[PDB]
Amino acid sequence: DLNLNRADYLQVGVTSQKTMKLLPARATQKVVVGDHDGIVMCFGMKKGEAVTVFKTLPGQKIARLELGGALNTPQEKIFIAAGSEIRGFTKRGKQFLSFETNLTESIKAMHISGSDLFLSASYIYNHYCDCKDQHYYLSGDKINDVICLPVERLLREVPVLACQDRVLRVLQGSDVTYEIEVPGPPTVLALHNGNGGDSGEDLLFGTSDGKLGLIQITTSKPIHKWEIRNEKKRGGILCVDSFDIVGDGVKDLLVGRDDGMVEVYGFDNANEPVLRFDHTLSESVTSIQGGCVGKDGYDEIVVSTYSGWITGLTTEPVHKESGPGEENQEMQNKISSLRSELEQLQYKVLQEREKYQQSSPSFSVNDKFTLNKDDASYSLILEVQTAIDNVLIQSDKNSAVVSFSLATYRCQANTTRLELKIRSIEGQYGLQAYVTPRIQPKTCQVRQYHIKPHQRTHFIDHDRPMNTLTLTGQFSFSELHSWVVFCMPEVPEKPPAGECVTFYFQNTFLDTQLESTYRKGEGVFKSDNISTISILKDVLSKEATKREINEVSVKHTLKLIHPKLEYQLLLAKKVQLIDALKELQVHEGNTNFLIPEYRCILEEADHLQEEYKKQPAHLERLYGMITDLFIDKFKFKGTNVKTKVPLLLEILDSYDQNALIAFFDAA
Amino acid sequence: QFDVEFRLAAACRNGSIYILRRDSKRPKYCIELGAQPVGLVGVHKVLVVGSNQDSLHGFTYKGKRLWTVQMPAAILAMNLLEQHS
Amino acid sequence: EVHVLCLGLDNSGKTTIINKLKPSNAQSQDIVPTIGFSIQKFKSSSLSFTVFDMSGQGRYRNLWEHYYKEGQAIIFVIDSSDKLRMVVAKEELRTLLNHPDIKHRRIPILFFANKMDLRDALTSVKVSQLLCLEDIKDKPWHICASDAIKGEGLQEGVDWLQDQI
Repeated sequence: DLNLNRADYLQVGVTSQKTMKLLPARATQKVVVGDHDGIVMCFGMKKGEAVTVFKTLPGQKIARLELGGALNTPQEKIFIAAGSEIRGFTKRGKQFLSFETNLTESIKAMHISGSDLFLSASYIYNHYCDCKDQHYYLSGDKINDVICLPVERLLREVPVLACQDRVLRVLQGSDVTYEIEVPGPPTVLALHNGNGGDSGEDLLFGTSDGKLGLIQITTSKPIHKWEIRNEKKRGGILCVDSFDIVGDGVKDLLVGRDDGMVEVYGFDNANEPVLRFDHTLSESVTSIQGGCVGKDGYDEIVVSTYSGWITGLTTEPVHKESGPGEENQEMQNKISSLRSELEQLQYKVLQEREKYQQSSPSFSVNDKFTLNKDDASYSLILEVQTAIDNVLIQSDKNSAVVSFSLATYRCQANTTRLELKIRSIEGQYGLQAYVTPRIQPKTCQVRQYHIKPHQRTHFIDHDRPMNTLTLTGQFSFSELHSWVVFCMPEVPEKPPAGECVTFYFQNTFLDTQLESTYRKGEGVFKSDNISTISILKDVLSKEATKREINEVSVKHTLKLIHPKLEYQLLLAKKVQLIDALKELQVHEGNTNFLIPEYRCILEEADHLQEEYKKQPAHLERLYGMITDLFIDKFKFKGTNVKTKVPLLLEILDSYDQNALIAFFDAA
Repeated sequence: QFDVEFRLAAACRNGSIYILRRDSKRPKYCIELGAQPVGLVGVHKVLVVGSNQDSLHGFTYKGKRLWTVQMPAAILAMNLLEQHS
Repeated sequence: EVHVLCLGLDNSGKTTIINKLKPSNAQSQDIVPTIGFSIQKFKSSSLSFTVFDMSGQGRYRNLWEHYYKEGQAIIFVIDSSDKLRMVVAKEELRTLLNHPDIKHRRIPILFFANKMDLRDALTSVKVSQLLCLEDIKDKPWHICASDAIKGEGLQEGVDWLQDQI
């Protein structure tokens, strides 16, 4: 039980991930933030108003900001990395360090351990020591964050490198010692205290699927301690921090999300976490810190919001004064200030609109085209700094209305983010989205996502019936890799070095692996499904024109499918009688008469009825998958059986599984 | 039966409360209930008992139910915190 | 001159306000028990006003019922950490003000809350506005501005209470 009041502070421009920090300063600390235009600023919030300090000049988009100190001195040097170089400010507007670190594209993460500087890139990772290159690594996948264990509480510097493919490569020097496996692509990670864990060293990670962990990286192996795998708390962890807000004596875990959710985890079990307070914010949190910034003497949480609203959650009540008829006076002060500002701004912008109309805007959309694993549906999430007016969805929690015509979605009132599901079949590769904000010229920005023709994992099971398939002849390995990127959801674009790469995929609708190995001129695409290899054959032949069977595999796939169809049919059969039995329920109180069989349905009627709403889509998808399986497994032998479909449809209306397999093997 | 001169109080199955004092002293047995009094409770001057039919039980050592009903449902175990005689 | 009385809830120990409500010359670092009968001059939100002090044990909350009738000005306080011992402080105004002596004079009559830096609280007014007791209207005041021990908010209902004298 805990309550935090939402007190708002200065608003800055749109911010990236982990772009807010608190200067350690017993009184109120200072907040420092970085806008996407380069204007790094800092304030102190003396009394209600932000007393700005060294609001610098605009430049490149501030991709990361971190405060550190050379020796055990109180860390105060704030380093940013805007376009390709790391700039550094003291606790005032004096720039002292400007390391050019000439690179190709940009920086996406950086860590300052005194003089040691561990920076990331798209794929590259560098470790400098005072503008001197000392370590250089090139992962095969994009890096999300880099950290180094405390070089003081331990002796060796072991930088950890979080890759996009669900691994943490805990490398030393310029080569990986070992790799820890984690569920979901890691996005944030920070040692879980002001030191890095009492019992030596501990690394706390948070992934983009929504998952926390405490990988304890020893010299040669990790020691998993706990995990906060969630069910309802979906949303990419963009920030996490450690601070004792509850006041019990042990530091708590302040964790942010991508759907606004801010959570505090207490360790009252003395070893394991437990949720204590959660709060939604209507935007995407990008940075979280503890301490106090307003009215020293009360611990609070500072939360950087995507659009820039640097909000705080305080432990101090807001109703300080309560006399007579009343409705506080700070509300009246803020009201009057906003009144005056909006009057004068209306004057100016009306005159400028007149001048512009008589003489007659780029923005950012933090989109996230992820793939839900518990379902088979991508969950697209658009975000804009301002509010949206309408979103087109052209193809080849939400409060919006449908845009159906090609879906047009209008967003009611003043909403920034929009989450919409998209369910695509195992085939049908080929999706645009026009976003329009509520600004005056009312422009529109288009995004082009791809629905690929399988969530990638790290291991398969070779004891399954593998329906191998071999491509040979006249390839540049980069080109074959480009084909596989065209064909597979989660693969890095840059061709991995070594001219020989192997990936271990997995179908999410039902567990069937798709091991894919390939060299400079040869490729083996093993599988557990006939549909997967048929689709691969067709799409790869199409790409080329642009530029074996285990006789038991069908049995295995049908045995996989059977439980799902059985469950759907039982769903239908029970929901057919739910309401008829409910009509009998309302009389004679059900004391002695109802059969136990239907009595098992009278309780779970609610869940049955709410699953029946989604049933027909699953049934249609299963019928389509079965008919594609049948057609393809007859197509490999060289036949064309596009005509026997209606008999299969009738059989599935009956669904005699043994008669089904008989019709499969016979005709 | 906390009397300061040690007059013990006992409760009957029938719900009739007896006033059997030290060495089985003879005192009038109060029947001060309508339902079963299975709710006796010490009060720091007297012996609190609870009425069976959703009625608060108040009483002193001479039969007289000091308190009026104060409980909506059937209580099960009273107590009392700290103040004097 | 203008006195001030405060009582408080039982089983708390919430009586430590009058020391930090006193001046800076003689501030006390020990916890100040609400013994009552205090005699001092303290510069308040209107002028250098006077005070009075009492103890609230249920067994003991009757010496405050022995000094309840009098007082130049008045005083409001409560225990806003009490989730069970604040049912009993509801009747305390009807003990205090309902009495005839308090009702007769239009001086200062307000009840305020406390224990804000403690990890539970309620409405600012608390005594006359949170626990359904908004009906203190004919009493010629209102009370506000409460913290726990850090020393805030004694000038909060002051226009209704302190500067109203």
